[PDB]
Amino acid sequence: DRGSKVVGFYQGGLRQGQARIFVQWSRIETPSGVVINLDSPGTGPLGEAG
Amino acid sequence: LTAGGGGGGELAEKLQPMRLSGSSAGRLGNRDMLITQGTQLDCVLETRLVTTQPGMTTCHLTRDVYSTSGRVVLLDRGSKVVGFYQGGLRQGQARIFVQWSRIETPSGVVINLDSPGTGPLGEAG
Amino acid sequence: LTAGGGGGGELAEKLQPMRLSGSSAGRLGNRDMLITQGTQLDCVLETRLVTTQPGMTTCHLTRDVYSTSGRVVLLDRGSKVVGFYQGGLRQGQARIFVQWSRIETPSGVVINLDSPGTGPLGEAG
Amino acid sequence: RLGNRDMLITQGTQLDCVLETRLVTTQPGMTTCHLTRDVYSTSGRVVLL
Amino acid sequence: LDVPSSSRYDHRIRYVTYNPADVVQVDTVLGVATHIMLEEGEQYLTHAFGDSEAYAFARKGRHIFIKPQAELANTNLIVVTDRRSYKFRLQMRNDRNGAMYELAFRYPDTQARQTREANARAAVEAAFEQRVGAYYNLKYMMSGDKDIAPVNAWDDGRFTYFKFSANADLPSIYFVDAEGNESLVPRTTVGSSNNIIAVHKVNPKWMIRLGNRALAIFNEAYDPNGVPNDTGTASPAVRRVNKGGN
Amino acid sequence: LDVPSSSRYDHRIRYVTYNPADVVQVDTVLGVATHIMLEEGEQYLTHAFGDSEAYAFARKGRHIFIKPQAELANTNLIVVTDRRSYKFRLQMRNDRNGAMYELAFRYPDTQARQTREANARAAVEAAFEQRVGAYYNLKYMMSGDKDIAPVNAWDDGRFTYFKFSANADLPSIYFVDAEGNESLVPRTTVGSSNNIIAVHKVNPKWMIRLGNRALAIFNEAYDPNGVPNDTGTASPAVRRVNKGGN
Amino acid sequence: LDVPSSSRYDHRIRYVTYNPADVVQVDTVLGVATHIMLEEGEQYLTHAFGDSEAYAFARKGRHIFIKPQAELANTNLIVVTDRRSYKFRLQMRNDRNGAMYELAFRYPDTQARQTREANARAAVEAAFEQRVGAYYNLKYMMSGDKDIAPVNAWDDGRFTYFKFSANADLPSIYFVDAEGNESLVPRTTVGSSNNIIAVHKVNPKWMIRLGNRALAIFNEAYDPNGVPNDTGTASPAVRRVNKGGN
Amino acid sequence: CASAPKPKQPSDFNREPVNKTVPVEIQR
Repeated sequence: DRGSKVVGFYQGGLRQGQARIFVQWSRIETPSGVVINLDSPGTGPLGEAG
Repeated sequence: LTAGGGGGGELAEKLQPMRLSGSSAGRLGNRDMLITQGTQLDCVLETRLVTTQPGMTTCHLTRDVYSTSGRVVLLDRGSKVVGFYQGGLRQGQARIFVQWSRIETPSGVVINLDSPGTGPLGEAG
Repeated sequence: LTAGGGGGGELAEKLQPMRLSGSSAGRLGNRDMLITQGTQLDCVLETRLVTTQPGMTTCHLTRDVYSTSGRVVLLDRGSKVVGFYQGGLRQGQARIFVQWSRIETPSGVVINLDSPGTGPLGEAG
Repeated sequence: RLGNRDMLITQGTQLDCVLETRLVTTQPGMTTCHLTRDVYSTSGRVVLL
Repeated sequence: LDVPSSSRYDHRIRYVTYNPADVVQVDTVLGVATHIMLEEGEQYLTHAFGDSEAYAFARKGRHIFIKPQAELANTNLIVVTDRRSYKFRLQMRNDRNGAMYELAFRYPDTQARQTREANARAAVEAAFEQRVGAYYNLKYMMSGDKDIAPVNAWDDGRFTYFKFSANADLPSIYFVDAEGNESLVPRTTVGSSNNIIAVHKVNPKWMIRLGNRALAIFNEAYDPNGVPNDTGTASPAVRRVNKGGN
Repeated sequence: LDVPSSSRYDHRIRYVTYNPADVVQVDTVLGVATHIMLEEGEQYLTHAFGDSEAYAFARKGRHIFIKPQAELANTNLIVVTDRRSYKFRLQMRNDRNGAMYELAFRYPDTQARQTREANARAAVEAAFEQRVGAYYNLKYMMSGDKDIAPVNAWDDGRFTYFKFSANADLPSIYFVDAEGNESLVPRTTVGSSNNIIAVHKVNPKWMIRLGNRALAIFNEAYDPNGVPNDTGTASPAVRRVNKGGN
Repeated sequence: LDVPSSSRYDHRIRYVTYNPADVVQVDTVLGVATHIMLEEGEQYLTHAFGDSEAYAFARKGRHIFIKPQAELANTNLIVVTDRRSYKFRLQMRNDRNGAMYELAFRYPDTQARQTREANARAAVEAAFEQRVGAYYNLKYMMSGDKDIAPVNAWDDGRFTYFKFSANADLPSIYFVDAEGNESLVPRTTVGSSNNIIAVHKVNPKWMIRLGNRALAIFNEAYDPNGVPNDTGTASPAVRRVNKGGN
Repeated sequence: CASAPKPKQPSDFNREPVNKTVPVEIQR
């Protein structure tokens, strides 16, 4: 559903010449109680990685 | 008293598949006695913080924290959270990593939330 | 007398889950005979402190310390606390880590609190 | 709880003594001093030293 | 002496209502195995026979099988589980008529207790759903990027509700304090179509951000006092009680 | 010779009230196993039969199983435990009638101890809540960021109470000394809805901070002498007695 | 021949009063176990029978069981412990009547020893309290930061006492010598509410420090001569004697 | 040349009573 809360994390930090951090989204929670572990990559609005 | 062909080394290693296992959805048991990952607890820092030495922090919840269902107050306001930092900063860093370890409710409830402490908008450290 | 596919190496390693186990809330046993983590004990420093050589410190509680329920005085005022420091300072440091080791009540109660000593506002060291 | 406080001197008790030997730290050595005052127990009722 | 009652389909299946101060009259016969049916989740702890070798005993979890392995067996079986103790008077039948294949228990105490929690859960749900005596504040005004705007915003004195249309994306809502700093506030998504965002605070000003578009919400009837939370829940008709004891 | 009394559902279950200066008459007919039940938490140390070969013994935790293994087995049982020590007079009924399946003990000693401790706890609680002989100081002024202000502040001679409304975030409150330096003061959050912050000190000046807003509280009727704490607790009606002895 | 005395409930339970000068008359019938319970913390060392082959002995901590194992069991038991050695006259009964289940003791020697220690401690505490013939110097002035000042200062010729009010933080008090240097002096906190710091010295001048506030205390009637400590304690009524001998 | 900033100091001009009404926890 919409409003489903997604929780992720990042680590490592950037290196010189980098402008995007790798975020991994870990789990989502539905407003009605459904939890599924999706260990997906977080991207930008058009799918650019990080 | 008592009783008793193998070639194409570069290209064929670049074509090695990445097989990621699927997931199955589950369900949360009682959403009335449950605070889930990613809930934002708003507390007020009590100890002034100086990262010369590893130390322990303390803050108090400013607001009541409700369950996932938003129907029961699970952590009262004024609950005392105890944390710690260590390691100090490196050159170019402006935020210290604080981990909050335990929270004690004014009615006597203690739960070990070993969570990252963030800023007022969730920016890490 | 007596009887006797394996590929995607970088992206797949970056997509490994971080599975943090959940916590379950408990409850404090007797909150009238209990001082909990994060309580601030205000004492007055007796010994002058110079960090050339490792040494032992001493302070006395300025105020009564009540239980976590706020009903019983558990550490009296005037209780002697004994601690120690070691290791000296590094360049750029301006606070010394002091561990407090034991507190003696004016009536004979001794409890081993191996706690971090801080400044008047909770800053470490 | 400390057992007998009339027969006890505890940690953090300050013993005030007066140095006898002049101290020069070129060579490792031994020092000596004498108590200037009576040292009481934690109860403050018996002179232990 | 409590006699197990036969079923109406066949007289060979018997039922008994457990009674901690009574004994089950087991009328066994020659050469049949009797199944004693224990409760789910019972931790069998020990059994004892008054004449052990007269009967054969085997257990698999909560299932009990007995069979007479001798002549003229008139003994007792007592089996203690984690919660209770069972009593049996094993009298053999000489004529081998009217045996006992399954002995099953009925627990008035346990089903009566469960009846209490079913009623209590129903009462708790009814108390949440009645929401009696609520006052609603509607004096809310907005100014900013109106394309991410709600269709309705109100508060009941405890939570603040922003309602969005079906074709709208659900934005992110932020808590704005006196100096203008934004901070996170917890939200829950309610409504049949998940079109309402309920934030767990009443505040004089709110921030709604989505992408690069921002909208400010102003509570024009802010009540600093509010209504106290004496019960531990979101409803005045449900009490949060300390179970843990300890 | 305490002869126990049977249940009404079946004579085979019999109860006796414990007594440290009396024994219990146990009737051990042939072919039955008797269930002697100890109370929860009771730690069995050992036991001793009048004849080890006469009767059968089996213990699992706090459950005693006995059985006559020989004729004319008329002896005594003495089982000692952590708390108490029981005393039995085993005697077989040669007619195989009046069998006993369980011997349930009712303990007046533990009941008396529980009633005494419950009464003492109730007395201590009543003394704490009564709070008689209390004088209240209400002369408090404030100046600063009034948006984080208490709706009430007072003190009772020992603690200072700051009361906040239901829609107010609870701030952090500091202790101000004569030169103006703030320092931590221990805190307890009291009130039916956790709306009162009780600091454990009476002081002329206080600092209330929430974020980047600050409010100064002034006790205009500061009493340096205060009320002496001779009892060791927050109440004059409850003592704090040195249990540890040593 | 200390004959144990039965209880009002059952004759098998008998009580005896220990005596280092009398033997206990223990009556044993065949096939019963007698429980001879020792004292609390009583460390059993060894026992010794008349016949190890007439009586079965079993011990578990402070609990001792015996049993007649032969005809005409007429022997003696002597169980010795660190505190005391017991003594019994074991005479087997040829009728199996008038049995004994437990033997419970009462100890006049232990309570007599306890009353001597209690009397000695009480006498010492009385001597410490009496403090007759005491002269108190009250001429003390003060200059500096009066917010940390005591409400009363005095000395009795041995210690100096500073009394602080209830709402006051207890400061740190320092010894000031003739040149103005400060040094640590041992202190003990006395008074019912811990409101008095007693320092173990009489000095013309003292310095009181709390944070960054200082107060000088001046003894305006300083007695260089004092009252000599001929006893080794704080009171002339209690004498510190050398126990270590050597 | 750099010292850590102090927290905000409250202004002293708007000094007013905290207790507009007696609390009910005093039972008044």
